[PDB]
Amino acid sequence: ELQEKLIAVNRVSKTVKGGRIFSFTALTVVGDGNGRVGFGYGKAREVPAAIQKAMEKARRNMINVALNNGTLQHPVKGVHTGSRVFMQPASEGTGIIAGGAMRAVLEVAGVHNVLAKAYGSTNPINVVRATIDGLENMNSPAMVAAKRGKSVEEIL
Amino acid sequence: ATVNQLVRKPRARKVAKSNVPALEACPQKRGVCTRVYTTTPKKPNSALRKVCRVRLTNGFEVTSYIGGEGHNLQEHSVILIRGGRVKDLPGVRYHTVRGALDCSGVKDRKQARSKYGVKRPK
Amino acid sequence: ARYLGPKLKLSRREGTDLFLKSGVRAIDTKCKIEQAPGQHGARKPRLSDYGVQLREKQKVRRIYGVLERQFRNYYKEAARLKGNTGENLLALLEGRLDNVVYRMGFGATRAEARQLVSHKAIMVNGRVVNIASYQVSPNDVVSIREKAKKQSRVKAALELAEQREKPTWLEVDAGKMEGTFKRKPERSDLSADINEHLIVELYSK
Amino acid sequence: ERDGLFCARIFGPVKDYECLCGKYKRLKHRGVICEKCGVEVTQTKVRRER
Amino acid sequence: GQKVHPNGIRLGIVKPWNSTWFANTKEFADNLDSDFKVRQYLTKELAKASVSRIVIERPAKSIRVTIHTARPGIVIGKKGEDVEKLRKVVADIAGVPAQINIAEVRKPELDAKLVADSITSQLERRVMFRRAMKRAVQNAMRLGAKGIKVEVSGRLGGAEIARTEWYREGRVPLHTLRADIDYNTSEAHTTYGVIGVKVWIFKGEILGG
Amino acid sequence: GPEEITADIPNVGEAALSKLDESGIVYIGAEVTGGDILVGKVTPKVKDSSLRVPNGVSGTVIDVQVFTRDGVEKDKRA
RNA sequence: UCAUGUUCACAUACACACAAACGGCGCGCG
RNA sequence: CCCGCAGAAGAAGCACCGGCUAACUCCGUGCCAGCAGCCGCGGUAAUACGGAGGGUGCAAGCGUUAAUCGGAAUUACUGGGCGUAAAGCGCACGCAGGCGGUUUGUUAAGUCAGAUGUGAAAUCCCCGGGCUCAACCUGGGAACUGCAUCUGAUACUGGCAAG
Ligand SMILES: [Mg+2]
Ligand SMILES: [Mg+2]
Ligand SMILES: [Mg+2]
Ligand SMILES: [Mg+2]
Ligand SMILES: [Mg+2]
Ligand SMILES: [Mg+2]
Ligand SMILES: [Mg+2]
Ligand SMILES: [Mg+2]
Ligand SMILES: [Mg+2]
Ligand SMILES: [Mg+2]
Ligand SMILES: [Mg+2]
Ligand SMILES: [Mg+2]
Ligand SMILES: [Mg+2]
Ligand SMILES: [Mg+2]
Ligand SMILES: [Mg+2]
Ligand SMILES: [Mg+2]
Ligand SMILES: [Mg+2]
Ligand SMILES: [Mg+2]
Ligand SMILES: [Mg+2]
Ligand SMILES: [Mg+2]
Ligand SMILES: [Mg+2]
Ligand SMILES: [Mg+2]
Ligand SMILES: [Mg+2]
Ligand SMILES: [Zn+2]
Repeated sequence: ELQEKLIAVNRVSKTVKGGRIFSFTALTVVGDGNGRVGFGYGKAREVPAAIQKAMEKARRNMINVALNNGTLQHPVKGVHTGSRVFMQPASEGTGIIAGGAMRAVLEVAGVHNVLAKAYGSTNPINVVRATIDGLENMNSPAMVAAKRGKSVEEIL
Repeated sequence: ATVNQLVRKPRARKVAKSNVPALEACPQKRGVCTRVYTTTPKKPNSALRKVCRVRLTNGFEVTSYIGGEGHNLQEHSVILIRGGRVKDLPGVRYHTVRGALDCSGVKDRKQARSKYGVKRPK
Repeated sequence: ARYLGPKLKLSRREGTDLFLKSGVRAIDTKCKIEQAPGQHGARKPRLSDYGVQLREKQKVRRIYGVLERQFRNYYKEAARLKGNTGENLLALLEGRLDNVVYRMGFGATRAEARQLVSHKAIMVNGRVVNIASYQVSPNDVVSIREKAKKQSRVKAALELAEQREKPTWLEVDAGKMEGTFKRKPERSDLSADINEHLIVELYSK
Repeated sequence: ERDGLFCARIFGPVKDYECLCGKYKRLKHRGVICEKCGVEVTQTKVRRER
Repeated sequence: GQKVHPNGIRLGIVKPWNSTWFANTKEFADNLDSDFKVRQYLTKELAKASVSRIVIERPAKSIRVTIHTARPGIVIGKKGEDVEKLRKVVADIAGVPAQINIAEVRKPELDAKLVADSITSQLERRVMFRRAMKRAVQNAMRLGAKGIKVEVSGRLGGAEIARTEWYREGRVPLHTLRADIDYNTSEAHTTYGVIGVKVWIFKGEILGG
Repeated sequence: GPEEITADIPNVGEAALSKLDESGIVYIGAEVTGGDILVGKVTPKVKDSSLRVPNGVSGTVIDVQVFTRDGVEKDKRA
C-alpha cells in the first residue's frame, strides 16, 4: 500500500554575489507493490523538505506496469540520456539481482525476480528514468493479443 | 566496426603495462642502497620524505620509499623492496620492507606491527 | 575455530536475543540489553544497506556458532542445491548436529550441545559422532549414551527443554534420551525474524 | 493470552491492520503469517468473523 | 547587517518600560544598581519556574516587583512559602519594603523569553537544534502568532565552524514601529561553547499606542 | 505508570489552558462551556486524558474539592 | 600609451489512522 | 580405532575503526614527525599521524606485495563510437577484395534435418556409495558445444544456363 523509499539525496549549489547557496535534491520512488511505480525528484534548501517534495511529486504521476507473476514479461531494454539499462525476467526464487537505484524502483514496483544491469552512465536520476521507461514500454500477452487481433492461446 | 574490417584486422587487446616493472612480476626483490637521502613532496604537502636509490639484483636502479620513523640505512645496505607507490613523491614506485634483510623494525610501535617488522611486546 | 568471548556482548551488538545463555535468568537482568556494546553504544548511526545485511548475517552466525569460511561454504552448497537458496541455507544450519541436539534438548545452550558432541557423548545411529558440523539426515535417530545419560547437566537441560517450545520436525524421548530427526525442518517452522534473503544477497554481491 | 479464548492467532489480530508480535505493520505484508508468535496480519474486522 | 533592538526601538510607542519610577540624579544610579541586583537574583532563583519579565516599580521608599511567569503555581508555592521568602530577601537586597505580585502568562507560546528559554534548555540537553527550532516556530504559528522568527548561532551540533541558521513564518515587520514585535535572547552553554538564540514574535500591528 | 495533573498538557495550547491555574485545576469562578478543560490530567506512555466539560452543558464553576492518598504530595489547590 | 599580484587552505548530508458500554436494583414520566 | 587416568588443566592472534567500508573517543605532536588503495589527512581542539581505551572483521591464522580474470559495454562477435568530447583520408579515379534489382530452370557448395563413427581416462556438473563429518576417494549418468562420412529438403545465399 504505497511503499516508498528514497534512492539518493544530493547537495547542489548556486553561486551569488554573496557566496555559495547550497541546496539539496532528493530522488524518491514510491509504488504499490502490484505494478504501480512512480518516481519523484524534489529540491529544497534542507533535506527533509526536499524529501517531502519528492514524495509528493512521486505519489502523483505514478505509472502502472503489466507484471507477470512478480517478474518481468519479456527481456526489455531502456535508454535515456546516458543510462542504458537491460533487464531480463528470471525464475521464481532468484531474487532481484539489480544495481542500486535500479533495485529500488524495481522493488517498489513489486518485481521479485529480475536480472538487471545499468550500462552507460549510472547517474541515479537518469537510471531511474531509464528503468521506468523500460518497464512501461512492456506489453503483456493480453495486450499483444489485443493488438494483433488474436487469442492468447494462438500466441502462447 | 564493419565485420569486414574486423575480419581483416581484429580488435587489439590493450596491453597494460605494470606500475612496478623493476619487480618483473616478483613480489619482492633485493637491492643494495646506492644512496639514502631525503626529498621534498609534491604540491599540497610538506615533509622530508626518506628515499633510497637502490641497485637491484636484476640490474635496475630504482628509488624506494622508507616508511616508519627512523631507519638504520646507509650505503651498501642490502634491503628488500616491495610494490607500492607514494603518490606523494614523484617517480617513487617501491617501498622498502621494514623488518627484513638489513632494515630494522620501527621502534615502540604497538599497532600495525606486522607492517613494520616489529615483534610482539610482552 | 570457536568464538571465545562474551555472549551477552554478542547479543547486545546484534540487537536481538541470540539465545547464548540458558534463560534461567533474564538477559535484561544479566546485562544492559537496551544499551549497545562499548564505550559508544548509546549512539545509532544510520546503517547502510551493506551494513544492515552484515548485521543480520552476524546475528544468524552468532546464533549457530559458525565461522565465516564454514558459513560461506554452507551458502555455496545451498545455492548449488535445487530450490530456494535462503530456505536451503536455513535448512542446512538447522541440520547441523549440534543444533539438532540443542533442539532435542540435551544441551541448555548450543554451546553446551557443541561441547557434548565434541566430548563424544552423542551417538547418531549407534555410532559416537564427534563432529559438530555433522549433517544429520531425515529419519536419523540420535541418542545420549548411558555414560552421559547419568549427567546432571543433561537432565537439567531436559528440564529446561521441557520448559522450551518443542520442534515439530523432531521427536524426542526424555527417558530414553533419544530423538528421531524425522525430516529437515521447513522455513515456516523456523523463526520468521531471520531474513535469510539478506544473507543470500550479501554473499551474492 | 495465547490459545486462550482471545488468542490473536486463533481468531485474528487485535490492532487495526497490524500484527501482535510487532514484526509487521504495513499493508504490504497483508496476509503474511509470522513466526514469532504465529498471528496472521489482516483486517482486525475479521476478528469478529472467525 | 546589524539590526537595532526592537524593544529599545519601540519603547514609549507601543511598548512599556520594565521599570517605572522617578528618581533624581542623586538616587538614580543607586536605584539602577538595586534593580540590577534584584532582577539578577530573581531570575537565578526562579529559573526553573520559568520567569518571563520582572517589572520593578518603586514608590515612596518601597519596591513593587511584578514577575511575569508561565507557571505561577510553582512560583507561588503552596502556603506562599517561596513568595514570602523571596519578598523578604528582595527587601533586604533593596533596603526598602518589598511587595511581590505574580502575573500568569496565559499564552506562553507567544512569549519571546519563554520560547528562547525552552530552546536553550533543549540545546543544553543536546537535542538537534534544527528540530527544536522548527518545533518552536510551528508551535507559535499554531497558537496564533501573526508571525515568528527564530535565529540560532554558533557551534551548532558541536560543529567546529560556527554558523547562524534562522526560520521565519508569517510576517515579521521589523521596520514598522507600530508593529508589536516581542523580542528576546538566550544562550545555551553547551560543552562546545555558547550558542545564541534570538526570537522575534510579531503579535500584530497596534494602532492606538 | 502514575498519572499527573498539570498545565503542561501535550498537544494543547493556551487557547484552552487559559482557564486553568498553574496547578492544573480550574479557577473558582471560571465560567465554562463544552470542551473546556477543567482538570489537566495526563497519563504516561504522554496522553492528555484530562477532564473536559461534557458536550452541551454550561455553567459557572462554584467549587472544587481535592482528595489524596496517604504518602502522596499536595499542591497549592490542596 | 598603462605591466604585475608568492604557497596551501571553504560545513551545514533523514510514523499514518484512531472519540464513552453492559447487567441488575430502584424512582419517575408518560 | 577403542578403553582407562588425572586435571581447566597444555593451547589466540592479525588487520582495521574520515568516506568508498562494518567499527569512536581521549592523550601526544603541530605542514614537523608521519599516513595513503583512491579521495586526501597533518600549519596548536588531528574520529585520517603515534600511544591508550573501546569497537569492528577474520581466526590458527591475519595482513602486505606480485599476478590473472571480473567489475571494464574501457578493443564493444553477443556489446561502442566518429558536427562540437579521441575519431570522416583535402578531393577524385580505380585493380585485388566486400556486397549485388528482378524471373525461370538446374545444381546442391554454403544452409538445414536425420543417421553412423569418433570426440581417451581424469576434471566440471547430477543422483548415489565409502572415509565419524568435510575435504578426499569413488559407481553410474549427463556433458564433451567439435570433427568426419552418408542419406534427404530447395526457402535463402553461391555456381552454371537462359530471360
Ligand atoms: Mg600544504
Ligand atoms: Mg579452519
Ligand atoms: Mg557475480
Ligand atoms: Mg546601526
Ligand atoms: Mg613579474
Ligand atoms: Mg596567483
Ligand atoms: Mg561505517
Ligand atoms: Mg599529537
Ligand atoms: Mg594506518
Ligand atoms: Mg596542535
Ligand atoms: Mg582513514
Ligand atoms: Mg592512527
Ligand atoms: Mg570486456
Ligand atoms: Mg565510447
Ligand atoms: Mg578541441
Ligand atoms: Mg578532416
Ligand atoms: Mg571531407
Ligand atoms: Mg540477388
Ligand atoms: Mg559475386
Ligand atoms: Mg551440402
Ligand atoms: Mg556420505
Ligand atoms: Mg572425457
Ligand atoms: Mg540462385
Ligand atoms: Zn507478526
